[PDB]
Amino acid sequence: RICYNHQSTTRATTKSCEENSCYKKYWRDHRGTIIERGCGCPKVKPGVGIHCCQSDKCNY
Repeated sequence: RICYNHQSTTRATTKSCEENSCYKKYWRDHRGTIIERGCGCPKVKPGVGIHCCQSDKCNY
């Protein structure tokens, strides 16, 4: 699988992973949202939002 692995406000990077799934984590606190991404589809803890998706470079 090929997937995005840049967080918020960082140069667009991709990695490869073995997983079939890939994800975007997202949360916000101050005057901007912290988005982070990776491969697979793990469960996260409340307040910290998520979405996972099942196709290469979906997780922008």
